[PDB]
Amino acid sequence: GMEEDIACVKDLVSKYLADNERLSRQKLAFLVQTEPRMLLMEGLKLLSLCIEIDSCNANGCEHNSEDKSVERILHDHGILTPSLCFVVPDGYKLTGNVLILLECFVRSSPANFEQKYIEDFKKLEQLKEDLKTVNISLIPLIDGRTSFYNEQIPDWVNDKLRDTLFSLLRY
Ligand SMILES: [Mn+3]
Repeated sequence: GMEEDIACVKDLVSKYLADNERLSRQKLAFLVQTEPRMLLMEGLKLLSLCIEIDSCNANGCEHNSEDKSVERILHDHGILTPSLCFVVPDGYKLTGNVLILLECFVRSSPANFEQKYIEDFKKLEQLKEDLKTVNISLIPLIDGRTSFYNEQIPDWVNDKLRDTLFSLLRY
């Protein structure tokens, strides 16, 4: 029944998630949960993290695991500005005065995909003028996906996880 299906998925994630230190904390955050709302929340966060790592790899960006704001990313390179909107990008790369910001997401339906694409696009665009005041050029990348498939977990395990997560919506 449902309990054994959850236990099975936990065992599969334990065995088959990539053995990668960057995933360890979120792997545990999922595995320790008992309540359906928390299995959903942490299971989705695990999948998002996996996709972000892949997206950053594919786009030549650093994954922003320290949750640096754009202001902090600039500060790390000795560039001070107090005037930026608060943005914590999924990934980034700052090389000289060229700032690449990467936003990543998964949405299945066209309406939801479009809503999130617009949201992330506008968020990055709103940095552009203020970045110019400190001589920074912005390359804003949006990796919007419809798929949860990723290099950090086998697709068959991904399917089992998502199916179980779907079933948990009943609670
Ligand atoms: Mn984002």
